[PDB]
Amino acid sequence: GRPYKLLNGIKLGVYIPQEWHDRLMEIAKEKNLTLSDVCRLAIKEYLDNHDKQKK
Amino acid sequence: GRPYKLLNGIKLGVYIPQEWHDRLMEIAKEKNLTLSDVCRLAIKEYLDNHDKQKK
Repeated sequence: GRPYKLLNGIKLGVYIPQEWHDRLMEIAKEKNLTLSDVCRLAIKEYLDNHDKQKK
Repeated sequence: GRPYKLLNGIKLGVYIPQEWHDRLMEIAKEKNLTLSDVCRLAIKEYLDNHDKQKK
């Protein structure tokens, strides 16, 4: 079931500075999220911010 | 040299829908980047639009 399309989860390997992982995860504890979630949330607002059409 | 800390590179795996893989990676062709880069870069964007300490 759901072999393709409706999986909506593909893997990307990111590498960021120590101080980046550090502060992001700190805020992530406040939000009960992981930095991975925040990164995902980042491009989400990145799209909405850099494009107002949102197709 | 640079045993720890000063390697400044931690490994984080993010998981996002193929919807974003379609749009973002196509832009990633034009920009010659990976979505991993874009997600990270969007965090710096996410920070700057919310917080103006720019830390």
